[PDB]
Amino acid sequence: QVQLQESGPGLVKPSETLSLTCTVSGGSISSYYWSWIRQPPGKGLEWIGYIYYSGSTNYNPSLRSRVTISVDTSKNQFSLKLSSVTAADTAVYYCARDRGYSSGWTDGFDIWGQGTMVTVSS
Amino acid sequence: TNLCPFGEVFNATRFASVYAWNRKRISNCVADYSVLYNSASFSTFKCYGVSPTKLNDLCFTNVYADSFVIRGDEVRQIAPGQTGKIADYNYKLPDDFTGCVIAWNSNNLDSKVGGNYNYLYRLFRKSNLKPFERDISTEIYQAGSTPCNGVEGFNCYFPLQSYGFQPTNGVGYQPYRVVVLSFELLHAPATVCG
Amino acid sequence: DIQMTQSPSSLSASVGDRVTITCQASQDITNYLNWYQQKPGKAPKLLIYDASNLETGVPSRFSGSGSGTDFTFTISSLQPEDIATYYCQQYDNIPFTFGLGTKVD
Ligand SMILES: *[C@@H]1O[C@H](CO)[C@@H](O)[C@H](O)[C@H]1NC(C)=O
Repeated sequence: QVQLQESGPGLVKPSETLSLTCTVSGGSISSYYWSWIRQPPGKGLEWIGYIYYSGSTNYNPSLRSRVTISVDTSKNQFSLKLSSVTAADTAVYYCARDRGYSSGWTDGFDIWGQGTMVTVSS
Repeated sequence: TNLCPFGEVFNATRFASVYAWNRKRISNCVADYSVLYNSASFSTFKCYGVSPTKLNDLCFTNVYADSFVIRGDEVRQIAPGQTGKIADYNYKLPDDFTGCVIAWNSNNLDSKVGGNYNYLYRLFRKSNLKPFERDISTEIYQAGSTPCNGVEGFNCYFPLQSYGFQPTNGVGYQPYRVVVLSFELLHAPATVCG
Repeated sequence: DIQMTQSPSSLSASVGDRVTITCQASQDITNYLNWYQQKPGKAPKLLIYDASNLETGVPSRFSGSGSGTDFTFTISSLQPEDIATYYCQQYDNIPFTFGLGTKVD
């Protein structure tokens, strides 16, 4: 039982940056690989990147240039700062979680939690 | 006898990549280093403070445990006053380092048949590192005259690179889990004793 | 990257039926594929992990099989609540790739 709830701005301006924040309750960031994915309206899911609790991150090569994932264990939350926003990023974003069991590599996402909408236009 | 928690420090399922090495504090507990020294399952156990046998009789005020995963080749770099890509861009010990280093092979765990993709190391940095320095920002590296302007390109590089940990690789290219214990004495009552 | 391909772009049937979804890869993915479902207006769930195991809390009417570069996810007995878009996904190499979805009506 990991209650996961996103909270980010619902509208940004073109060419600036957006910053969503994922909050976890009943959840132990202490060992799971946490990741963000996005869904354009009527398209498939796009993975963005995953972040360990220490600071070990890893980003999608297509989006490697302009993303920034941060983890704050004390306030047990995530920041996803995407810069150089274009019209192509109009999409919902999800805050997934690894399932657990592994050694040195993540697993399938498990605990998506309700995804919030992000509109980027004028 | 409330023993120190070396368990989840050495026996954890996952270690962070070398460029964001874990730093876990150890204090206000009694540490039984003998079982570590007598474990006999450690590929490398090199000490630069006092001899490993004696330190069980020596007491400190803080024990930082910094953990990560590296290649077998770079294992030598983790030592006071060493030079190399790991010892200037990712993690380097001060010369007067007061503590010592454990490491063991883990190819059974941290490598993939297709090659592991999770562990990353900082390939380029515009300067060397201070002692016990931890840098995770990953702005694009400007290896040429032009400013990369926040986008990759000709002689612009992403400052992190992924080890291809494959199980059949040579011992030089195998994944080794590494722990570094720094024992520091500050002007405070020593709490980590034998 | 990696290319997932789901054979059924769309599908329909009646209650209590057995339906099969084929996910084919662009290269070798040993067992590193998971099956999610998504009902409209909801975050996707997890159904099958490592291409063979049914995840805890899921009714056993689902199943999965395959290896190499091809896998199948099958509903032995369809139900009225199984209306959803289904996605295979790999985690064997970066980036993680999600299938373009199979609508089930
Ligand atoms: C890790 O677990 C093994 C399994 O029992 C145990 O023998 C070993 O002592 C543990 N490591 C430490 C540092 O206690």
